Amino acid sequence: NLCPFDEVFNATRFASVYAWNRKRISNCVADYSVLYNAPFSAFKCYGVSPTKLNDLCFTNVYADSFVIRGNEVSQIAPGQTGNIADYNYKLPDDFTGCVIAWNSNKLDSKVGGNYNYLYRLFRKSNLKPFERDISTEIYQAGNKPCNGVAGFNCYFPLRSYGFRPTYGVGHQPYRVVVLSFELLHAPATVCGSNSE
Amino acid sequence: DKLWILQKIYEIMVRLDEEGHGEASLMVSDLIYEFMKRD
Repeated sequence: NLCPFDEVFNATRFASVYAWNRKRISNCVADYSVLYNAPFSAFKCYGVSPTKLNDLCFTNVYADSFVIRGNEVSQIAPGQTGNIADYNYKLPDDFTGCVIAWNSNKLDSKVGGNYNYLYRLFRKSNLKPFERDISTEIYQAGNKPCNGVAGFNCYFPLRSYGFRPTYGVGHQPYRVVVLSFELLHAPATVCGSNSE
Repeated sequence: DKLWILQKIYEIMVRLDEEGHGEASLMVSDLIYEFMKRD
């Protein structure tokens, strides 16, 4: 049983980062050298190494995916702070897996702006690792309660990226896949293609 | 104080986007994040 990584990496539409998607991968064999060898702008593994992956077996693999700005890709790493790591998608200090990204300007930019991809600009506190906040409450920035209406110091919490193809590369959309490799006290049924 | 300029920075972010300066709007978005992280 081949693992459905193509359905993660070559999916037609990606999620907004604040509402990032998670896919559980299980009971299958995956060739990870096929991954490391599409054109990727980021590929960093933390508790593992790509060549070593093709011989390991895991209980589950979780594939989280979303779109962010090129300059924000660096925040998808353990120990990072910033608008994306604080308020949208947070990795733990002890992350075990890989962070993979690529430029998706051809797919996700549109003349006049693609407003389908959002991020969260305001939040009272930072996310916990792998927490997902999809609320759309008006953010109270000032002293007066907002009562559900945007206004002076009362801000709708999400913004659209508005990706356009003429943007600089640091402002262009990037598709990101975060692979979590889970090893519980349980049968390890997701196996590299050179597994014993 | 801090609240007045935060509001004017928010308004410039929105106006930049409505007037076709989306890239500039994103840069002002980054300033709003950094500004609000301060005490």
